[PDB]
Order: sequence, then structure tokens, then C-alpha cells
Amino acid sequence: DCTMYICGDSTECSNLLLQYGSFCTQLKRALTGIAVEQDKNTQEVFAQV
Amino acid sequence: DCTMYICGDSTECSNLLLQYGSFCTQLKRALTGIAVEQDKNTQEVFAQVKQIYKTPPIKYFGGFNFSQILPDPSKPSKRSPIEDLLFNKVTLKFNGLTVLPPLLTDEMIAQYTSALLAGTITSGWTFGAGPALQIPFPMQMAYRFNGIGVTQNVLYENQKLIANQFNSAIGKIQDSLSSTPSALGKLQDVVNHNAQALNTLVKQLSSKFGAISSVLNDILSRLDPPEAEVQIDRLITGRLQSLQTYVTQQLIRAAEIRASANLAATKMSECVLGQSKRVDFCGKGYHLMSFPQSAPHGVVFLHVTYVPAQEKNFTTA
Amino acid sequence: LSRLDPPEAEVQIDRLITGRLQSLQTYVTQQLIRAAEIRASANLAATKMSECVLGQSKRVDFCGKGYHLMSFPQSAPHGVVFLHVTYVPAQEKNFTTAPAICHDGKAHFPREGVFVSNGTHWFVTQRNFYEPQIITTDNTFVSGNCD
Amino acid sequence: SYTNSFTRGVYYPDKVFRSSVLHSTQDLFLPFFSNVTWFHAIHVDNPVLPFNDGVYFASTEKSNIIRGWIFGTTLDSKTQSLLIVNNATNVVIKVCEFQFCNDPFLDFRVYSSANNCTFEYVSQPFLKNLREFVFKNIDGYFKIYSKHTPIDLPQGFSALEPLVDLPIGINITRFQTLLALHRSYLTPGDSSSGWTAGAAAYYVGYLQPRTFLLKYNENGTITDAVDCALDPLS
Amino acid sequence: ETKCTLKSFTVEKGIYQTSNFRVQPTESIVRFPNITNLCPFDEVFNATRFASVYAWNRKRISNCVADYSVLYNFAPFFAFKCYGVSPTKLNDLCFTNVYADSFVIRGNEVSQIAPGQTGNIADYNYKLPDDFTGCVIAWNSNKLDSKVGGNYNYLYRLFRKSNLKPFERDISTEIYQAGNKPCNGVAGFNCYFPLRSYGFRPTYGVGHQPYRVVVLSFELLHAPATVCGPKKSTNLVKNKCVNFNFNGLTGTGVLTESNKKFLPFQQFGRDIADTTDAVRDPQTLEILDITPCSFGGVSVITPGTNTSNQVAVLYQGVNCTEVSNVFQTRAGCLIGAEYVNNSYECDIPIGAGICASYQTQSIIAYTMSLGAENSVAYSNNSIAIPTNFTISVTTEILPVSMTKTSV
Ligand SMILES: *[C@@H]1O[C@H](CO)[C@@H](O)[C@H](O)[C@H]1NC(C)=O
Ligand SMILES: *[C@@H]1O[C@H](CO)[C@@H](O)[C@H](O)[C@H]1NC(C)=O
Ligand SMILES: *[C@@H]1O[C@H](CO)[C@@H](O)[C@H](O)[C@H]1NC(C)=O
Ligand SMILES: *[C@@H]1O[C@H](CO)[C@@H](O)[C@H](O)[C@H]1NC(C)=O
Ligand SMILES: *[C@@H]1O[C@H](CO)[C@@H](O)[C@H](O)[C@H]1NC(C)=O
Ligand SMILES: *[C@@H]1O[C@H](CO)[C@@H](O)[C@H](O)[C@H]1NC(C)=O
Ligand SMILES: *[C@@H]1O[C@H](CO)[C@@H](O)[C@H](O)[C@H]1NC(C)=O
Ligand SMILES: *[C@@H]1O[C@H](CO)[C@@H](O)[C@H](O)[C@H]1NC(C)=O
Ligand SMILES: *[C@@H]1O[C@H](CO)[C@@H](O)[C@H](O)[C@H]1NC(C)=O
Ligand SMILES: *[C@@H]1O[C@H](CO)[C@@H](O)[C@H](O)[C@H]1NC(C)=O
Repeated sequence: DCTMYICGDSTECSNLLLQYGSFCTQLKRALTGIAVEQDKNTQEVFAQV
Repeated sequence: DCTMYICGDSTECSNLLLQYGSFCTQLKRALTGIAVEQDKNTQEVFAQVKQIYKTPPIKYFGGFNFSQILPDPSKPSKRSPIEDLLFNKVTLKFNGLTVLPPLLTDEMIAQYTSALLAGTITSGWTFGAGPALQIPFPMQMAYRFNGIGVTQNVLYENQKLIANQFNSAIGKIQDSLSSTPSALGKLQDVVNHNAQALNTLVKQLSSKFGAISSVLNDILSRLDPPEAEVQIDRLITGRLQSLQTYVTQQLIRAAEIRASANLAATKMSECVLGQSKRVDFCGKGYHLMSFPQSAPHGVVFLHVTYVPAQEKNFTTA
Repeated sequence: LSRLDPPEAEVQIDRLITGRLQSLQTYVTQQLIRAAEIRASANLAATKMSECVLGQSKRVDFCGKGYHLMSFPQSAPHGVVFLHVTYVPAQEKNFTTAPAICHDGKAHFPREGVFVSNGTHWFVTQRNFYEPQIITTDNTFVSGNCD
Repeated sequence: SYTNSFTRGVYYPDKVFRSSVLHSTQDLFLPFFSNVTWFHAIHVDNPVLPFNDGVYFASTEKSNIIRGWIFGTTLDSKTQSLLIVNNATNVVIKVCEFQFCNDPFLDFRVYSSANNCTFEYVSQPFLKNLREFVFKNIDGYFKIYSKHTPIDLPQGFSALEPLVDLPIGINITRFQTLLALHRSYLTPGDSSSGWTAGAAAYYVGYLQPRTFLLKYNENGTITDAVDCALDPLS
Repeated sequence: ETKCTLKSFTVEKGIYQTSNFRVQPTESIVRFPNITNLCPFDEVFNATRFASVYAWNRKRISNCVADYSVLYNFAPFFAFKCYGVSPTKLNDLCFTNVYADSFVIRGNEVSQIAPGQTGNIADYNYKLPDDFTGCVIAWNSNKLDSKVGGNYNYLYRLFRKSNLKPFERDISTEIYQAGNKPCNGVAGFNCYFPLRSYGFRPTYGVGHQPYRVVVLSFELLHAPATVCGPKKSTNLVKNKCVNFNFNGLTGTGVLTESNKKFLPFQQFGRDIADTTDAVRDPQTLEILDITPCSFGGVSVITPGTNTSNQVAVLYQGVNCTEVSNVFQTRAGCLIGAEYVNNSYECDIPIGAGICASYQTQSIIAYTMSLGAENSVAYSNNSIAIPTNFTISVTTEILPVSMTKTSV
């Protein structure tokens, strides 16, 4: 979570972090994609039957 | 465009951009290398055949019906009804971001698919291992049944039933590909990724990256030149980082597409251009033959499988 | 470090270090991507070495275009070249083909090969070489009548 | 009283055109399903109304019941306050420093004792007859949004279109409505002038800094807008 | 250009990208509204009669266009001085308050109206601040403010207890106590009236003629600067990429006619990618679409310096109607090559199924051929049986290791 990793208990830091752009929006999306892909690799080898 | 994406119609911005280094001649080089690599993956699977084969005018192969996979001369685009159904389901220069069209259009890939279909129907598997040899379709099916251990008598006697089953399967292919639109996801999500990759660069241009404004016309009109140089430098650094992460994502996705294309070409060579003894590499069950179909960003293999059923208990020794 | 004082030249050195680290991280990422590519290529090459040189495979174009017989490896400072020996048919000829032969009320099917006819004659052959042989019981089997 | 603002309190965040797209913006909006105050049975006290994040004023007056509005800091001597009066064919907006009574009335003509200012701002007069107004003050601009839509507050959807802008920066912390009646009352201290007239009701709802996702159609009209901090689906 | 891009002298055969094609804008048009308000300078300069110096009037201007065009009001000015602000640069500056003070004084008294002056008019009638930022305009008005019988309508204060503060106005007519007793408010010895008359006459000298002096006080209190002079007024260029500065919104591109209707209050317009593609003209109510002109990338297709030097140019992703056989393709537009109608083997990839080569002569361009044509006779009673065998060799090269490096 970039809001907590980059800004530790700070409101102005969180307001200035959104000014950078949508970096976290794509970072968390790539992380969720990696998670779903890792959750899918377990069903292509063990769940063949 | 490494000069236009970072600098918007500005001369001093372009003069200051070359101070960072050789990144503009490196990111564009990586992008054109990715483009050339993507232009090669289309010729490793569809361009495997050397000579284009055609379908004979007599539409009688022995009892089977290939109307849904052979191209229809009635429509302007010479494709099959299955390809026309698959084409109607894949939903497809801003700030210096262009989209280069591929070399092989949707017509040449269709011609390659039709040639492969003609080779695998009329010639069998000899078209992919040397000169084409004429052979009837029932005798090719008998060869394919004998290759797995089944005798040719069950086909030479019960041929009408197998023909009707194949026709019903070809007919139900379209009904199965019509419902559940989530099946054609592997060809769309990546394109959606492009929609999340080509539009995310212009979306981040509105961010000032710490500067006063996002456009250069306001910075070069409000602030003074000597003190606004740090703001332009920070903007250029932010845009360079946002382009470098995009180039990295594009490299990763290009490697993934290359791996997928190599796998698809291997399956095309080991399933369409001959019969393989592999278990689930050419479909689950006992593979007999495979028919390829083109798609704007992929290939769909239809594998014919012989499955036993209605077994009974017996004593063995 | 000679024109400006360290307390007044700290930001310049900081920016230089940041730029050099940013330029080196991209090189490290490119090296990682190319190393993954080379690893995949080496795995494919080892698979081809194991399935083409150390034995014969029934795959179509995995050990050469055509009918694979054998493969010879050759080294190279950064790779390996496989020389695949391929058997290709040629000089084919047209013949008349038939599924089975009905004799004495029984439909006999060939064991290996098929029936070729060149005009008022019938022989048994294989699927890769023309060898006319008389239709005998050794290479044929009865499986019912021609009904 | 207290009413529920189901799906009203939306306005145009900027003067831009969009064609069948979606825009998520973090602005000062009225939260949906909020508990607004409905002062309908208060027929002339409680003159302490803050102006922290703006004012959402909903009216269902028959015809010419409200005469205008007041926006000041403390309504005392030497206090920058803007008075807006909407006549039959003319509207006046005057910012000045003067003391006001508990309930400035109009029927009257001179609210305070002395008004010595030279400010000039004339525009088009503003006033099944729902009238929505959104008042905000940001970046030295006192922005007002007005909308006249037919029909208390229904389940329909109607945006607030910006019409005029006024560059002025004042720490406004007051809010007073201007009622119109027939009987004369010149005493400023006597806050009792209840007279039988039409339906008079002024809704009061405070705005909040929230993020809203709006959908712009092909014509460029706000037809749907959802919040992000009232439901998991939203 | 290809040799400079690749940093070499013997280029190979193929297509290489060198730079990008950009059309430079010719003109730069700016469009603002014609006029909304205007400073009533015709009232403070062409009035029927001005006020006295002891009762000078002050008119506040805060919602008008500060158009400084005082030239058409008696251009032969007698004393046109500026303090703190340049004369010609004042027309392009915004301020908070535009207070204008006007009064009539003598000819030799115009020097006292200045920061840091001593006299009767400066100390007892009208005082200017030390750090005054403004302008002082004075012109002769003897024909208007003087009669044969004496124009005693203008009065001035001659005696006062103390000096006036800057920008102070005092209209008191109390008897000045010059002696020891206050005189109980009567006129007598050591009891003089503060105000004195002028009595302008047309036969007076240049130093005694009446001069209408107006003071333009300027101050900035960190206000939004509501007042502002005229900006610009240009025409509307069509079918050409120019530089537009519409109401602060700056950009470069073509302004084409559209058919979409906007809202009465909406003027700007953005797409889904936050790109300005529509802006309303401030001159007339009409919406136009912002579309860039010819833009793309140039690529040089060369057969290699080993064979020849004739190259071809290719503009990718842009039509070549605007700014050597020109031919339009689906992947761009190439010049320097001729489109051949016989399909050969593809040599140099271009796009959309077109490839270039060297015929041997000049660069050609032809649709790539996917192979030959061979249709076998499919029959249910015919087969092809091989007779001869061929032992061929196939090369397959694959990398294994890489260059182990470290930093
Ligand atoms: C093949 O199927 C199509 C429809 O699926 C039908 O129109 C056509 O008549 C069929 N042909 C044969 C020979 O059965
Ligand atoms: C064989 O018998 C078992 C029980 O003995 C039964 O469960 C099974 O279904 C039988 N096989 C078939 C093919 O019915
Ligand atoms: C077999 O006959 C067809 C036409 O009857 C001909 O095109 C083909 O070349 C023949 N086969 C050979 C091997 O010549
Ligand atoms: C057919 O081939 C056989 C080979 O044994 C040969 O004896 C016979 O003469 C041939 N007949 C014709 C008509 O060519
Ligand atoms: C609104 O608030 C009032 C008092 O603050 C309360 O009595 C009323 O129940 C509230 N309404 C809702 C819908 O919560
Ligand atoms: C008050 O309303 C009348 C019309 O009834 C209008 O003529 C007049 O101008 C208005 N006064 C102001 C100050 O707007
Ligand atoms: C400016 O003048 C033009 C030409 O008469 C006119 O068409 C336009 O409406 C004017 N602008 C405004 C805002 O009235
Ligand atoms: C010139 O060199 C290039 C480099 O590969 C080669 O392709 C071409 O055939 C050469 N031409 C001649 C005439 O040797
Ligand atoms: C380029 O412009 C010409 C001129 O009208 C037109 O015929 C052609 O279709 C255009 N090319 C494309 C790709 O639209
Ligand atoms: C190709 O054909 C077109 C039209 O038939 C003609 O204009 C053109 O000159 C031809 N190209 C060549 C190289 O002959």
C-alpha cells in the first residue's frame, strides 16, 4: 500500500502523493494480477482431473 | 517520440533533454526492437507452409461437412463463419504515441489458415514434411485411428455415425463460442492492457510532478527562466521515469507474448501439421486432428478427440 | 569537488548519484530480461538436444522439418548448432486406392500399408515407399463382409 | 426539521465538455443520503448559520417569496458582507461593511442605517417549481450555481449549472434568508412578524470534501453521479 | 541522416527510422471578447466642470477595462509625468484599485502635485504619498474655466493648522486662529477665512491660467485584479495548424468545423485522455475541433551502400496529401519507389503487406507473396505413392550461454 508505505501517518504527505499521478493505481493492479496468476498456476497442474 | 512526449513544442526543453544521456536513442530502440520481434512471431506459426493450397471444387470429402471452417466466397472477406464470429467479438498519434500496423494483415493470415486447412484435409500430414500427397479423407482418418492403436474396421464400417458426430460438433462449436463471452479473454485482456498502457502515459502528463503547472507554456510565462529551470528538469525526470516504467512493462509483456507465440507455433506444428502421441498437448483425450482458425491477435485450435464410452465389465487374464 | 565547497556542492553530488543509480537500474532490468530470455532459449536447446540427439522423436518439426532420423550437435562460442538428418519422399506417382478387398464373401483389410492399383492389378504397399507385393493372408486380415 | 438528501447536490466541477465518458473528481460536494435541516415551521430565531464549506439551498416557493440572501462574517460593525437582492427584473449584489439586525426584512428598502460603498455588479435576475442553489467560496471567488427544475426533494437527477462568478475573498460565516410579507415592521429588535402567506421553507445542508464519479452523455449534460464513501458498491 | 542516426558509414539493407516529421505553425492567432466594460475616462477628462482642490472628488473604478488611451484627450499635454510605472507599459498591467482624483489648480502650481513637494496646494489642499505609484496628467483649460468677469467658482484653502496627510480630504470652513484668541467664530483681525478664491481670467499669463490636473492612484492589495486592459483581436485561421491563445488556453493545431452542440456556459472541452480537442471562440458563439496537422515519423529504406545509394522515404501514420513516385498505403506513404503489380518475395518489410526491393534500377514496392500456388486433385479413388527418398540436412542454431558481466 503506497499510501502507508510512502507516508507514515501523515495527511499532507498523502495529499501530495496523489499529485504525483496514478503510479499506485497501476502498481496495485499489477500486484493483484500477479496474485491471480499465482492462484491460477495451482489449478493447471493439480486440478487436471 | 522521446522528444515530443517529454517536451511539448519547446526548443530549450529539447536542448536540455540531451543532457540526461542516451535514453532517447535507447527507449525508442527497445520499442522498435519489440515491434520487429512482434512482426516475426506471426511468421513462425501461420507461415509454416511453403506453398498455398486450395480447396477442390467438389464439396464431397466422404460424408463430412467443412462448411464452417472453409472460406466462404460469398462474403467479400475470404474467411470462414467461425472466423467471422470470432472477429465480431474482439473489441479493439496522441502526444507523440503512434500505433504501427502489423505487416501481415487480416487477409494474408486468412490465406495462410485456408492453405493449412487445405493441406491438413486433402494431403493429411505430408504437406508439412515434404511434397504434398493426395489421399482421401476417410483413409486419412483410418491412418489417424491406426496411429493410436484403434483398428480401421470401426471406421470403415461405422463411418456415417462418426461423420454425423463430427458435423454435430462443428455445428455446436459456434453455439459454444457464442455464449460465455469470457472464453475469448486471452485475446482481449492483453489488448485491454494496451488500453491501460497507451492511455496511462497521457493521463500522467496532467500531473506536475512537484512543479507549479503541468504545461510548459505557463511555466515559461509566469516564472523567470533561471529559477524555472529546476522545475523543467524535475518535469523531464518524472516524464523519463514514467516512460521507462512503461518501456519495462512493454518488454515484460513482449517476452510473455513471445513465449505464448512459441508455444502456439509448437502446437500448430505438432497438432495441425501431423498427429502427436502427447496426452493433452493437442487437446484432452486421444488426439486425431486439429483445425486452425485465425483471429486479429491470436489463433484458435479445434482439436478432434476420440473418447471411449459405454464401457462394460469383463473378466481378464 | 574542486570548484565548489562541499557544503555548497552536496546537492550536485546527490543529483549525480541519483542519475547514475537510475541509469544503472535500467541496465540491471535489461540484463535480467535478457537473462530470462537466454534461460528460456537454453532450456529449449537442452530439450532439443535431449529429444533429437539422444534418441529419435516422433515430433513433426521439433527435430527438423520433415521426418527426423538423427541429429548431430556442434558447439559455438555462445550457442549450439543442431544438424538434423531428414528423410523426405520424392518422385511420387499416382495410383488407385481402395479401403478393403471383398473376396469369398469376406472383406479383408491390410495390416500394414494399403492397396495400390495401376490398371487391372492390385498390390499391397506401405505408406512411405512403393513396394508392390501380392495380396496374401500374412499382410491382410478379415473383419467381416462388404455390406 | 430534518430531511434526507437522497440523490441531490451535484454540480459541474469545471467548464469543460465531455462526450459519454466518466470523470472522477475530488471536490466540495453534498454527500448523498445526508441529514439536511428543513426549517419549514420557523415563521420568523436561531440566526447562527455557518458557511464552512458552502450552502445547499433548496426552495419550493410559489412565486417571489424569497427576496435574496445575506453572506457575512459576523453581521457586525466593520464586517465584509455581501447582500444579494433579486427584484422583478433586476438583481443587485452589494458587498459592504455594515451592521445588520437579527432578521433583515424587505417589503425594508434600507436594511441597515448607513451603507457607504461603491461596488457595482449587475447581471440577469435570478428569481413543480424546485429551485436549487449551491454557494461556495474558494480561491477568492464566490461561486454560485442555480437550477430551476420542476417536481419534497424527489428521486430525480438535476445538476447545477454555473452562471456567474464574483472575484472576492471574504471569511463568510453567516447565512440569512430574506422573506417577503405585507405587514410593516420597522422595529429591528422585535423578531415577531408572522403573517399568513404562502409556503416558506429554506433547506440548509453543509457541503463536504468528497470524491464523485460523474457520467457525461453525448450532449454534455450530467445525467448520473455517484459518491465513493457511502456504499461498498459505490 | 541514416548514417548519422546509426553512427556508421556502411549501412546495411533495410528500413531505419531517423527522426520525426513536424509541420511548423505559420501564424499565431489570439481571440478575446470584443468589449464588456470600459473605464469612464470620458467623464473624468471631458466633464462640463470639475471640482475645487479643497473638495476634490474621487471616483472608484474596479469593474472596467483599464484602457489607457488618454492620447485623444488634448494630446498636447503640458505636464505628463509618471511615477513608479512606465508610461507605455502601464497599458499592460493589472492592479487592485484605479482611484482617480481630479482638481483644478494654477499653472505654476502643477509642480507641487508630486511626491515630496512643499507648498500651499501640496500641504494644505492635496498631499501625495512618498512611494506613490501612478501618473499625473495636466492640461490647459483657460478657454473653459475662465470668464471675462472672473471665474470665482474655484476656491482653495490657504491657511490651516497643520499639513494634510496623503490622500486626505478636508472640507472644513472653520475660521483659522492666527492670533491668541479663537475669535468665537467671527472674521476679523487675526481671524482669517481658510478658503480663498482664484478668479480665473482669459487674459492671465501662462503661469496663472487654470490647469485641470487629474491623479491616477494605483495600488495592489493582492486582489484578483478584476481590472485589465484590452488583450488582442485577430481573425480565425481554418484548415491550418496555428498557435491559438483562446482565453489563456494556449495550444498549437488545426481548428476545424464541427457539428456537436455545447452548453451555453461551457467554453472549453477535453477528451477522455485529458486532451483539449474543443474550445469555444470568444469572438462569436461557435465551437471548433482542435485536430493536429500532418504528424508522424520518417524512415529511410535503403538497399545498402554496397549495392547503390538510391534510397526511399516513408512517412508512417500520416497522409501525404500535404507537405519520386508518391503512393498511399495502409501503413503510411512512401516516396522514391514505384508500386509494381507483380508480387515477388518480400525483402524489406514496410507494413500492411507491402515490401520494397531493388529490381536491377530503382527501389520498387510490391505486395508480399505468401508462396506459390499448388492445388492437388482430391479424389476418393486416387493416391500419391512415393518412389524415391532424399536425405537432407537442416541447421538449427540456438544460443545457450551469455556474456557474464559485472559492475
Ligand atoms: C454443412 O452445414 C451447413 C450449416 O452448418 C449447411 O448449410 C450445409 O448444407 C451442410 N452441408 C452438408 C454437405 O451437409
Ligand atoms: C462394474 O461393476 C462395479 C461393481 O462391481 C460397478 O460399480 C461398475 O459400474 C461396473 N462397470 C460398469 C461399466 O458398469
Ligand atoms: C496425378 O494426376 C494429377 C491430375 O490427374 C496431376 O496433377 C498430378 O501431377 C499427378 N501426380 C503426379 C505425381 O504426377
Ligand atoms: C502394374 O504393376 C505391376 C507390378 O508388379 C506390373 O507387373 C504390371 O504390368 C503393371 N500394369 C500396368 C498396366 O502398368
Ligand atoms: C437528523 O438529525 C436529527 C437531529 O440531529 C435527528 O433527530 C434525525 O433523526 C436525523 N435524521 C436521520 C435520517 O438520521
Ligand atoms: C426593484 O424591482 C423593480 C421592478 O419591480 C426594478 O425596476 C428595480 O430596478 C429593482 N431595483 C433594484 C435595485 O434592482
Ligand atoms: C463581437 O463582435 C462580433 C462582430 O460584430 C459579434 O458577432 C460578436 O457577437 C461580438 N461579441 C460579443 C461577445 O457580443
Ligand atoms: C553487398 O553487401 C551486402 C551486405 O550483406 C550484401 O547483402 C549484398 O549482396 C552485397 N552486394 C554485392 C553485389 O556483393
Ligand atoms: C489520404 O487522402 C486521400 C485524399 O482524399 C484519400 O483518398 C485517402 O483515402 C487518404 N488515406 C487514408 C489512409 O485515409
Ligand atoms: C501497376 O498498375 C497500375 C494500374 O494498373 C499502374 O498505374 C502502374 O503503373 C503499374 N505499375 C507498374 C510498375 O507497371
